[PDB]
Amino acid sequence: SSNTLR
Amino acid sequence: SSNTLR
Amino acid sequence: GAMGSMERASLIQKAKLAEQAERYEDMAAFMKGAVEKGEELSCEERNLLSVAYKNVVGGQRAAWRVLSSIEQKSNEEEKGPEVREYREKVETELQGVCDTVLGLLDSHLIKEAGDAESRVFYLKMKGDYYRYLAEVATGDDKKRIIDSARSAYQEAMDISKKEMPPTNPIRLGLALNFSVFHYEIANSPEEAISLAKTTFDEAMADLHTLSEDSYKDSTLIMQLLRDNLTLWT
Amino acid sequence: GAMGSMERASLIQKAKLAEQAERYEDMAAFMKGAVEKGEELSCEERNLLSVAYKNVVGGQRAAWRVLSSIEQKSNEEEKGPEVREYREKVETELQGVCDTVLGLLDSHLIKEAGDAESRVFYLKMKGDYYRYLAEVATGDDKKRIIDSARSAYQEAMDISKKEMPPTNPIRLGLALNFSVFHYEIANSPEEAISLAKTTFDEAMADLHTLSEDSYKDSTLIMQLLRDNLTLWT
Ligand SMILES: [Ca+2]
Ligand SMILES: [Ca+2]
Ligand SMILES: [Ca+2]
Ligand SMILES: [Ca+2]
Ligand SMILES: [Cl-]
Ligand SMILES: [Cl-]
Ligand SMILES: [Mg+2]
Ligand SMILES: [Mg+2]
Ligand code: NA
Ligand code: NA
Ligand code: NA
Ligand code: NA
Ligand code: NA
Ligand code: NA
Repeated sequence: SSNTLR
Repeated sequence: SSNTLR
Repeated sequence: GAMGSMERASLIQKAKLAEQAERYEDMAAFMKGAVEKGEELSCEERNLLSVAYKNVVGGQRAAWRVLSSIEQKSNEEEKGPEVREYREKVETELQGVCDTVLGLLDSHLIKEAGDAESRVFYLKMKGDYYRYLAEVATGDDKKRIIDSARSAYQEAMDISKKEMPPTNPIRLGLALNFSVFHYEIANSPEEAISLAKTTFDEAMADLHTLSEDSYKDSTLIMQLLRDNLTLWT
Repeated sequence: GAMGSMERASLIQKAKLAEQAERYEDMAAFMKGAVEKGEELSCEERNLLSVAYKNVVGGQRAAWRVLSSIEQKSNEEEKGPEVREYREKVETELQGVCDTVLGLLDSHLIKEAGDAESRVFYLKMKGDYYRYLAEVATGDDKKRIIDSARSAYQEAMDISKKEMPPTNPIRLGLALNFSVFHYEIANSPEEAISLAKTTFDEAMADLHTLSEDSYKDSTLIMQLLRDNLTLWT
Protein backbone atom coordinates (compact mmCIF):
# COMPACT_ATOMS: atom_id res chain seq x y z
CA SER A 1 0.00 0.00 0.00
CA SER A 2 1.53 3.27 -1.19
CA ASN A 3 1.68 6.31 1.08
CA THR A 4 -0.13 9.53 0.16
CA LEU A 5 -0.12 12.79 2.13
CA ARG A 6 -1.85 12.28 5.48
CA SER B 1 -12.33 6.09 33.64
CA SER B 2 -14.32 3.01 34.63
CA ASN B 3 -14.57 0.01 32.31
CA THR B 4 -17.95 -1.13 30.95
CA LEU B 5 -18.60 -4.13 28.71
CA ARG B 6 -16.95 -3.58 25.32
CA GLY C 1 -38.75 2.88 7.55
CA ALA C 2 -36.17 3.01 4.77
CA MET C 3 -35.43 -0.68 5.43
CA GLY C 4 -39.06 -1.79 5.14
CA SER C 5 -38.52 -3.15 1.63
CA MET C 6 -35.44 -5.27 2.47
CA GLU C 7 -35.61 -8.92 3.53
CA ARG C 8 -34.91 -9.63 7.19
CA ALA C 9 -32.13 -12.07 6.23
CA SER C 10 -30.57 -9.50 3.88
CA LEU C 11 -30.58 -6.89 6.65
CA ILE C 12 -28.77 -9.29 9.00
CA GLN C 13 -26.28 -10.21 6.26
CA LYS C 14 -25.56 -6.53 5.55
CA ALA C 15 -25.23 -5.76 9.27
CA LYS C 16 -22.43 -8.34 9.39
CA LEU C 17 -20.77 -6.79 6.32
CA ALA C 18 -21.07 -3.32 7.86
CA GLU C 19 -19.35 -4.58 11.01
CA GLN C 20 -16.46 -5.93 8.93
CA ALA C 21 -16.21 -2.55 7.17
CA GLU C 22 -16.49 -0.72 10.52
CA ARG C 23 -19.55 1.13 9.19
CA TYR C 24 -21.44 1.17 12.46
CA GLU C 25 -24.08 3.76 11.53
CA ASP C 26 -25.05 1.53 8.59
CA MET C 27 -24.89 -1.51 10.86
CA ALA C 28 -27.30 0.12 13.32
CA ALA C 29 -29.76 1.10 10.58
CA PHE C 30 -29.72 -2.45 9.20
CA MET C 31 -30.37 -3.95 12.64
CA LYS C 32 -33.11 -1.41 13.40
CA GLY C 33 -34.74 -2.56 10.17
CA ALA C 34 -34.37 -6.19 11.23
CA VAL C 35 -35.94 -5.51 14.64
CA GLU C 36 -38.86 -3.70 12.99
CA LYS C 37 -39.71 -6.86 11.04
CA GLY C 38 -41.38 -7.85 14.32
CA GLU C 39 -39.79 -11.25 14.91
CA GLU C 40 -37.75 -11.99 18.01
CA LEU C 41 -33.95 -11.86 17.73
CA SER C 42 -31.57 -14.79 18.05
CA CYS C 43 -28.56 -14.58 20.36
CA GLU C 44 -26.23 -13.63 17.50
CA GLU C 45 -28.72 -11.05 16.19
CA ARG C 46 -29.02 -9.47 19.66
CA ASN C 47 -25.25 -9.10 19.73
CA LEU C 48 -25.27 -7.48 16.28
CA LEU C 49 -27.84 -4.95 17.52
CA SER C 50 -25.74 -4.25 20.62
CA VAL C 51 -22.42 -3.93 18.79
CA ALA C 52 -23.90 -1.52 16.24
CA TYR C 53 -25.49 0.96 18.63
CA LYS C 54 -22.69 0.71 21.20
CA ASN C 55 -20.20 1.88 18.59
CA VAL C 56 -22.48 4.65 17.31
CA VAL C 57 -23.23 6.02 20.78
CA GLY C 58 -19.61 5.41 21.80
CA GLY C 59 -18.40 7.88 19.20
CA GLN C 60 -21.04 10.39 20.25
CA ARG C 61 -20.14 10.05 23.94
CA ALA C 62 -16.44 10.55 23.20
CA ALA C 63 -17.18 13.67 21.14
CA TRP C 64 -19.57 15.01 23.79
CA ARG C 65 -16.88 14.62 26.47
CA VAL C 66 -14.31 16.50 24.35
CA LEU C 67 -16.75 19.36 23.72
CA SER C 68 -18.04 19.47 27.30
CA SER C 69 -14.45 19.79 28.56
CA ILE C 70 -13.77 22.68 26.17
CA GLU C 71 -17.04 24.31 27.26
CA GLN C 72 -16.23 24.00 30.96
CA LYS C 73 -12.80 25.57 30.41
CA SER C 74 -14.39 28.44 28.46
CA ASN C 75 -16.48 29.15 31.58
CA GLU C 76 -13.53 29.48 33.98
CA GLU C 77 -11.79 34.87 27.03
CA GLU C 78 -15.38 35.03 25.78
CA LYS C 79 -15.72 33.29 22.40
CA GLY C 80 -19.48 33.40 21.86
CA PRO C 81 -22.15 30.69 21.79
CA GLU C 82 -20.43 28.32 19.35
CA VAL C 83 -18.96 25.82 21.83
CA ARG C 84 -22.29 25.46 23.65
CA GLU C 85 -24.21 25.28 20.37
CA TYR C 86 -22.05 22.49 18.98
CA ARG C 87 -22.00 20.55 22.26
CA GLU C 88 -25.80 20.84 22.24
CA LYS C 89 -25.89 19.55 18.65
CA VAL C 90 -23.86 16.44 19.51
CA GLU C 91 -25.85 15.99 22.73
CA THR C 92 -29.16 16.09 20.85
CA GLU C 93 -27.87 13.52 18.34
CA LEU C 94 -26.72 11.27 21.19
CA GLN C 95 -30.10 11.57 22.92
CA GLY C 96 -31.80 10.69 19.65
CA VAL C 97 -29.80 7.47 19.31
CA CYS C 98 -30.57 6.55 22.93
CA ASP C 99 -34.27 7.24 22.36
CA THR C 100 -34.18 5.08 19.23
CA VAL C 101 -32.69 2.10 21.09
CA LEU C 102 -35.07 2.52 24.02
CA GLY C 103 -37.94 2.70 21.53
CA LEU C 104 -36.95 -0.61 19.97
CA LEU C 105 -36.72 -2.23 23.40
CA ASP C 106 -40.16 -0.90 24.34
CA SER C 107 -41.73 -1.69 20.93
CA HIS C 108 -41.53 -4.58 21.34
CA LEU C 109 -38.34 -6.49 22.16
CA ILE C 110 -38.66 -6.63 25.95
CA LYS C 111 -42.31 -7.65 26.16
CA GLU C 112 -41.78 -10.66 23.88
CA ALA C 113 -38.51 -11.73 25.56
CA GLY C 114 -39.31 -14.66 27.85
CA ASP C 115 -36.04 -16.55 28.12
CA ALA C 116 -33.58 -15.35 30.75
CA GLU C 117 -30.77 -14.83 28.23
CA SER C 118 -32.88 -12.54 26.02
CA ARG C 119 -34.75 -10.73 28.79
CA VAL C 120 -31.62 -9.96 30.83
CA PHE C 121 -29.80 -8.84 27.68
CA TYR C 122 -32.54 -6.37 26.76
CA LEU C 123 -33.07 -5.05 30.30
CA LYS C 124 -29.32 -4.50 30.64
CA MET C 125 -29.42 -2.59 27.35
CA LYS C 126 -32.31 -0.49 28.69
CA GLY C 127 -30.23 0.36 31.76
CA ASP C 128 -27.21 1.15 29.58
CA TYR C 129 -28.99 3.63 27.32
CA TYR C 130 -30.75 5.38 30.20
CA ARG C 131 -27.27 5.61 31.76
CA TYR C 132 -25.92 7.30 28.62
CA LEU C 133 -28.86 9.71 28.80
CA ALA C 134 -27.98 10.33 32.46
CA GLU C 135 -24.37 11.16 31.55
CA VAL C 136 -25.57 14.30 29.72
CA ALA C 137 -28.69 15.09 31.76
CA THR C 138 -28.82 18.19 33.95
CA GLY C 139 -31.22 18.38 36.87
CA ASP C 140 -34.89 18.37 35.98
CA ASP C 141 -35.45 14.86 34.60
CA LYS C 142 -31.93 13.77 35.59
CA LYS C 143 -33.32 12.09 38.71
CA ARG C 144 -36.05 10.29 36.76
CA ILE C 145 -33.59 9.21 34.06
CA ILE C 146 -31.26 7.81 36.74
CA ASP C 147 -34.14 5.93 38.36
CA SER C 148 -35.15 4.49 34.98
CA ALA C 149 -31.62 3.15 34.52
CA ARG C 150 -31.60 1.79 38.08
CA SER C 151 -34.98 0.08 37.66
CA ALA C 152 -33.99 -1.64 34.41
CA TYR C 153 -30.66 -2.83 35.81
CA GLN C 154 -32.38 -4.07 38.97
CA GLU C 155 -34.98 -6.14 37.12
CA ALA C 156 -32.19 -7.61 34.99
CA MET C 157 -30.18 -8.42 38.14
CA ASP C 158 -33.13 -10.13 39.83
CA ILE C 159 -33.70 -12.40 36.82
CA SER C 160 -30.00 -13.13 36.29
CA LYS C 161 -29.48 -14.19 39.90
CA LYS C 162 -32.52 -16.50 39.78
CA GLU C 163 -31.99 -18.01 36.33
CA MET C 164 -28.27 -17.82 35.45
CA PRO C 165 -25.09 -19.27 36.96
CA PRO C 166 -22.65 -16.75 38.46
CA THR C 167 -20.22 -17.20 35.55
CA ASN C 168 -22.79 -16.53 32.82
CA PRO C 169 -21.19 -13.80 30.63
CA ILE C 170 -24.47 -11.89 30.31
CA ARG C 171 -24.89 -11.91 34.09
CA LEU C 172 -21.26 -10.80 34.48
CA GLY C 173 -21.53 -7.97 31.94
CA LEU C 174 -24.74 -6.76 33.58
CA ALA C 175 -23.09 -6.69 37.01
CA LEU C 176 -20.07 -4.87 35.55
CA ASN C 177 -22.18 -2.13 33.98
CA PHE C 178 -24.53 -1.81 36.98
CA SER C 179 -21.48 -1.40 39.23
CA VAL C 180 -20.26 1.42 36.97
CA PHE C 181 -23.74 2.95 37.16
CA HIS C 182 -23.37 3.01 40.95
CA TYR C 183 -19.88 4.50 40.81
CA GLU C 184 -20.26 7.06 37.99
CA ILE C 185 -23.97 7.99 37.93
CA ALA C 186 -25.55 7.27 41.32
CA ASN C 187 -22.74 8.62 43.55
CA SER C 188 -22.62 5.23 45.30
CA PRO C 189 -18.99 4.08 45.08
CA GLU C 190 -19.35 1.69 48.03
CA GLU C 191 -22.26 -0.08 46.32
CA ALA C 192 -20.19 -0.21 43.13
CA ILE C 193 -17.24 -1.81 44.93
CA SER C 194 -19.39 -4.30 46.86
CA LEU C 195 -21.21 -5.42 43.72
CA ALA C 196 -17.99 -5.85 41.74
CA LYS C 197 -16.27 -7.80 44.51
CA THR C 198 -19.21 -10.12 45.22
CA THR C 199 -19.76 -10.72 41.50
CA PHE C 200 -16.07 -11.54 41.02
CA ASP C 201 -15.87 -13.87 44.02
CA GLU C 202 -19.03 -15.81 43.16
CA ALA C 203 -17.82 -16.24 39.58
CA MET C 204 -14.40 -17.42 40.79
CA ALA C 205 -16.04 -20.22 42.80
CA ASP C 206 -18.06 -21.40 39.75
CA LEU C 207 -15.22 -21.48 37.18
CA HIS C 208 -14.47 -25.14 37.91
CA THR C 209 -17.78 -26.11 36.23
CA LEU C 210 -16.81 -24.60 32.86
CA SER C 211 -15.21 -25.80 29.66
CA GLU C 212 -12.03 -24.14 28.40
CA ASP C 213 -13.97 -21.90 26.01
CA SER C 214 -16.57 -20.88 28.61
CA TYR C 215 -13.77 -20.32 31.14
CA LYS C 216 -12.18 -17.87 28.69
CA ASP C 217 -15.47 -16.03 28.10
CA SER C 218 -16.11 -15.61 31.84
CA THR C 219 -12.58 -14.71 32.94
CA LEU C 220 -12.37 -11.98 30.29
CA ILE C 221 -15.28 -10.13 31.90
CA MET C 222 -14.07 -10.94 35.41
CA GLN C 223 -10.84 -9.12 34.53
CA LEU C 224 -12.87 -5.97 33.80
CA LEU C 225 -14.43 -6.22 37.27
CA ARG C 226 -10.93 -6.49 38.74
CA ASP C 227 -9.65 -3.60 36.61
CA ASN C 228 -12.40 -1.40 38.06
CA LEU C 229 -11.73 -2.55 41.62
CA THR C 230 -8.08 -1.62 41.07
CA LEU C 231 -9.13 1.87 39.93
CA TRP C 232 -11.63 2.26 42.77
CA THR C 233 -9.67 0.96 45.77
CA GLY D 1 -27.59 24.95 2.37
CA ALA D 2 -28.24 24.04 5.99
CA MET D 3 -25.27 26.24 6.97
CA GLY D 4 -26.52 29.32 5.11
CA SER D 5 -27.74 30.94 8.32
CA MET D 6 -24.47 30.51 10.27
CA GLU D 7 -21.70 33.12 10.35
CA ARG D 8 -18.56 32.28 8.37
CA ALA D 9 -16.42 32.74 11.49
CA SER D 10 -18.72 30.47 13.53
CA LEU D 11 -18.48 27.76 10.85
CA ILE D 12 -14.68 27.90 10.97
CA GLN D 13 -14.72 27.84 14.79
CA LYS D 14 -17.02 24.80 14.80
CA ALA D 15 -14.91 23.05 12.15
CA LYS D 16 -11.96 23.31 14.56
CA LEU D 17 -14.08 21.95 17.42
CA ALA D 18 -15.29 19.09 15.22
CA GLU D 19 -11.68 18.20 14.42
CA GLN D 20 -10.85 18.06 18.13
CA ALA D 21 -13.88 15.79 18.67
CA GLU D 22 -12.93 13.69 15.61
CA ARG D 23 -16.35 14.44 14.10
CA TYR D 24 -15.15 14.69 10.52
CA GLU D 25 -18.55 14.53 8.80
CA ASP D 26 -19.59 17.56 10.86
CA MET D 27 -16.24 19.19 10.13
CA ALA D 28 -16.76 18.74 6.38
CA ALA D 29 -20.29 20.18 6.49
CA PHE D 30 -19.05 23.21 8.43
CA MET D 31 -16.24 23.84 5.94
CA LYS D 32 -18.56 23.34 2.96
CA GLY D 33 -20.75 26.02 4.51
CA ALA D 34 -17.73 28.29 4.94
CA VAL D 35 -16.67 27.81 1.31
CA GLU D 36 -20.20 28.60 0.12
CA LYS D 37 -20.00 32.02 1.79
CA GLY D 38 -18.08 32.91 -1.39
CA GLU D 39 -14.92 34.40 0.11
CA GLU D 40 -11.49 32.94 -0.59
CA LEU D 41 -9.95 30.66 2.04
CA SER D 42 -6.87 31.39 4.12
CA CYS D 43 -4.06 28.84 4.37
CA GLU D 44 -5.37 27.48 7.68
CA GLU D 45 -8.94 27.33 6.32
CA ARG D 46 -7.78 25.41 3.23
CA ASN D 47 -6.15 22.86 5.53
CA LEU D 48 -9.36 22.55 7.56
CA LEU D 49 -11.28 21.82 4.35
CA SER D 50 -8.69 19.24 3.31
CA VAL D 51 -8.48 17.49 6.70
CA ALA D 52 -12.28 17.21 6.93
CA TYR D 53 -12.95 15.65 3.54
CA LYS D 54 -9.80 13.50 3.58
CA ASN D 55 -11.00 11.81 6.76
CA VAL D 56 -14.57 11.38 5.47
CA VAL D 57 -13.49 9.89 2.14
CA GLY D 58 -10.74 7.94 3.92
CA GLY D 59 -13.32 6.01 5.92
CA GLN D 60 -15.39 5.40 2.80
CA ARG D 61 -12.36 4.16 0.84
CA ALA D 62 -11.38 1.78 3.64
CA ALA D 63 -14.91 0.38 3.82
CA TRP D 64 -15.13 0.09 0.03
CA ARG D 65 -11.89 -1.92 -0.05
CA VAL D 66 -13.15 -4.32 2.64
CA LEU D 67 -16.42 -4.88 0.76
CA SER D 68 -14.77 -5.13 -2.66
CA SER D 69 -12.45 -7.84 -1.32
CA ILE D 70 -15.39 -9.82 0.07
CA GLU D 71 -17.20 -9.40 -3.24
CA GLN D 72 -14.23 -10.61 -5.29
CA LYS D 73 -13.89 -13.69 -3.08
CA SER D 74 -17.61 -14.43 -3.46
CA ASN D 75 -17.01 -14.54 -7.23
CA GLU D 76 -14.24 -17.18 -7.12
CA GLU D 77 -21.13 -20.49 -2.43
CA GLU D 78 -23.74 -18.15 -3.90
CA LYS D 79 -25.07 -15.75 -1.26
CA GLY D 80 -27.27 -13.46 -3.34
CA PRO D 81 -26.97 -9.79 -4.31
CA GLU D 82 -26.33 -8.37 -0.84
CA VAL D 83 -22.54 -7.99 -1.00
CA ARG D 84 -22.72 -6.21 -4.37
CA GLU D 85 -25.66 -4.08 -3.22
CA TYR D 86 -23.88 -2.88 -0.10
CA ARG D 87 -20.57 -2.29 -1.91
CA GLU D 88 -22.57 -0.24 -4.43
CA LYS D 89 -24.17 1.73 -1.59
CA VAL D 90 -20.81 2.66 -0.07
CA GLU D 91 -19.40 3.35 -3.55
CA THR D 92 -22.25 5.73 -4.38
CA GLU D 93 -21.74 7.57 -1.07
CA LEU D 94 -18.00 7.86 -1.78
CA GLN D 95 -18.67 9.19 -5.29
CA GLY D 96 -21.07 11.72 -3.82
CA VAL D 97 -18.43 13.07 -1.44
CA CYS D 98 -15.90 13.28 -4.29
CA ASP D 99 -18.45 15.10 -6.46
CA THR D 100 -19.15 17.51 -3.59
CA VAL D 101 -15.47 18.41 -3.19
CA LEU D 102 -14.95 18.74 -6.94
CA GLY D 103 -18.03 20.95 -7.06
CA LEU D 104 -16.61 23.30 -4.44
CA LEU D 105 -13.31 23.50 -6.32
CA ASP D 106 -15.13 24.28 -9.57
CA SER D 107 -17.62 26.71 -7.95
CA HIS D 108 -15.54 28.68 -7.36
CA LEU D 109 -12.36 28.02 -5.37
CA ILE D 110 -9.96 27.33 -8.25
CA LYS D 111 -10.96 30.22 -10.51
CA GLU D 112 -10.40 32.79 -7.75
CA ALA D 113 -7.12 31.23 -6.55
CA GLY D 114 -4.27 33.33 -7.94
CA ASP D 115 -1.42 32.76 -5.51
CA ALA D 116 0.74 29.70 -6.12
CA GLU D 117 0.14 28.29 -2.63
CA SER D 118 -3.66 28.38 -3.01
CA ARG D 119 -3.83 27.39 -6.68
CA VAL D 120 -1.47 24.41 -6.31
CA PHE D 121 -3.31 23.30 -3.17
CA TYR D 122 -6.68 23.28 -4.94
CA LEU D 123 -5.42 21.68 -8.15
CA LYS D 124 -3.75 18.94 -6.11
CA MET D 125 -7.06 18.40 -4.33
CA LYS D 126 -8.81 18.17 -7.70
CA GLY D 127 -6.33 15.49 -8.77
CA ASP D 128 -6.78 13.66 -5.46
CA TYR D 129 -10.57 13.43 -5.64
CA TYR D 130 -10.58 12.38 -9.30
CA ARG D 131 -8.04 9.73 -8.22
CA TYR D 132 -10.44 8.47 -5.54
CA LEU D 133 -13.16 8.33 -8.20
CA ALA D 134 -10.73 6.38 -10.41
CA GLU D 135 -10.10 3.84 -7.64
CA VAL D 136 -13.72 2.64 -7.93
CA ALA D 137 -14.35 3.37 -11.61
CA THR D 138 -14.84 0.51 -14.07
CA GLY D 139 -14.20 1.03 -17.77
CA ASP D 140 -16.52 3.45 -19.50
CA ASP D 141 -15.60 6.81 -17.97
CA LYS D 142 -12.63 5.29 -16.11
CA LYS D 143 -10.27 6.58 -18.81
CA ARG D 144 -11.77 10.08 -18.72
CA ILE D 145 -11.70 10.14 -14.90
CA ILE D 146 -8.03 9.13 -14.94
CA ASP D 147 -7.23 11.85 -17.48
CA SER D 148 -9.04 14.43 -15.34
CA ALA D 149 -6.87 13.47 -12.37
CA ARG D 150 -3.74 13.57 -14.54
CA SER D 151 -4.61 16.98 -16.00
CA ALA D 152 -5.22 18.55 -12.58
CA TYR D 153 -2.02 17.11 -11.11
CA GLN D 154 -0.06 18.25 -14.16
CA GLU D 155 -1.26 21.86 -13.99
CA ALA D 156 -0.44 21.87 -10.27
CA MET D 157 3.03 20.47 -11.01
CA ASP D 158 3.75 23.08 -13.68
CA ILE D 159 2.87 25.94 -11.30
CA SER D 160 4.72 24.44 -8.34
CA LYS D 161 7.95 23.99 -10.31
CA LYS D 162 7.79 27.58 -11.58
CA GLU D 163 6.70 29.32 -8.38
CA MET D 164 7.79 27.19 -5.39
CA PRO D 165 11.14 26.02 -4.03
CA PRO D 166 11.78 22.26 -4.18
CA THR D 167 11.31 21.91 -0.40
CA ASN D 168 7.92 23.64 -0.29
CA PRO D 169 5.65 21.19 1.59
CA ILE D 170 2.74 21.77 -0.80
CA ARG D 171 5.00 21.05 -3.77
CA LEU D 172 6.32 17.94 -1.99
CA GLY D 173 2.87 16.61 -1.08
CA LEU D 174 1.69 17.17 -4.65
CA ALA D 175 4.66 15.24 -6.05
CA LEU D 176 4.07 12.44 -3.52
CA ASN D 177 0.41 12.02 -4.49
CA PHE D 178 1.05 12.39 -8.24
CA SER D 179 3.72 9.68 -7.98
CA VAL D 180 1.16 7.40 -6.30
CA PHE D 181 -1.28 8.25 -9.10
CA HIS D 182 1.31 7.00 -11.59
CA TYR D 183 1.99 3.82 -9.61
CA GLU D 184 -1.53 2.84 -8.51
CA ILE D 185 -3.89 4.35 -11.11
CA ALA D 186 -2.02 4.96 -14.37
CA ASN D 187 -0.03 1.67 -14.50
CA SER D 188 3.17 3.73 -14.78
CA PRO D 189 5.45 2.50 -11.97
CA GLU D 190 8.60 3.77 -13.69
CA GLU D 191 7.16 7.29 -13.90
CA ALA D 192 6.15 6.99 -10.24
CA ILE D 193 9.68 5.99 -9.20
CA SER D 194 11.38 8.66 -11.32
CA LEU D 195 9.14 11.41 -9.96
CA ALA D 196 9.65 10.33 -6.35
CA LYS D 197 13.42 10.07 -6.71
CA THR D 198 13.86 13.40 -8.51
CA THR D 199 11.54 15.16 -6.05
CA PHE D 200 13.47 13.72 -3.10
CA ASP D 201 16.90 14.58 -4.51
CA GLU D 202 15.99 18.16 -5.44
CA ALA D 203 14.50 18.71 -1.99
CA MET D 204 17.62 17.26 -0.32
CA ALA D 205 19.79 19.84 -2.09
CA ASP D 206 17.56 22.73 -0.91
CA LEU D 207 17.29 21.78 2.79
CA HIS D 208 20.30 23.92 3.71
CA THR D 209 18.21 27.06 3.02
CA LEU D 210 15.59 26.22 5.66
CA SER D 211 14.99 27.02 9.30
CA GLU D 212 14.70 24.19 11.83
CA ASP D 213 10.90 24.27 11.70
CA SER D 214 10.74 24.36 7.89
CA TYR D 215 13.38 21.61 7.74
CA LYS D 216 11.10 19.44 9.89
CA ASP D 217 8.05 20.14 7.69
CA SER D 218 9.92 19.23 4.50
CA THR D 219 11.79 16.16 5.77
CA LEU D 220 8.54 14.66 7.09
CA ILE D 221 7.10 14.56 3.57
CA MET D 222 10.44 13.53 2.05
CA GLN D 223 10.32 10.46 4.30
CA LEU D 224 7.01 9.46 2.68
CA LEU D 225 8.67 9.67 -0.74
CA ARG D 226 11.45 7.42 0.54
CA ASP D 227 8.96 5.01 2.14
CA ASN D 228 7.28 4.59 -1.25
CA LEU D 229 10.59 4.14 -3.07
CA THR D 230 11.42 1.41 -0.55
CA LEU D 231 8.11 -0.33 -1.32
CA TRP D 232 8.53 0.12 -5.08
CA THR D 233 12.18 -0.84 -5.61
CA1 LIG E 1 -39.40 -11.83 3.98
CA1 LIG F 1 -40.85 -14.86 23.30
CA1 LIG G 1 -21.47 37.46 8.33
CA1 LIG H 1 -7.84 35.58 -5.63
CL1 LIG I 1 -23.83 23.61 15.81
CL1 LIG J 1 -27.44 -1.85 0.73
MG1 LIG K 1 -30.65 -21.15 33.64
MG1 LIG L 1 7.46 31.62 -4.77
NA1 NA M 1 -42.44 -3.91 4.93
NA1 NA N 1 -17.42 33.09 18.43
NA1 NA O 1 -29.54 19.77 25.64
NA1 NA P 1 -27.01 32.99 3.62
NA1 NA Q 1 -28.33 -13.55 0.53
NA1 NA R 1 -21.50 1.91 -9.01
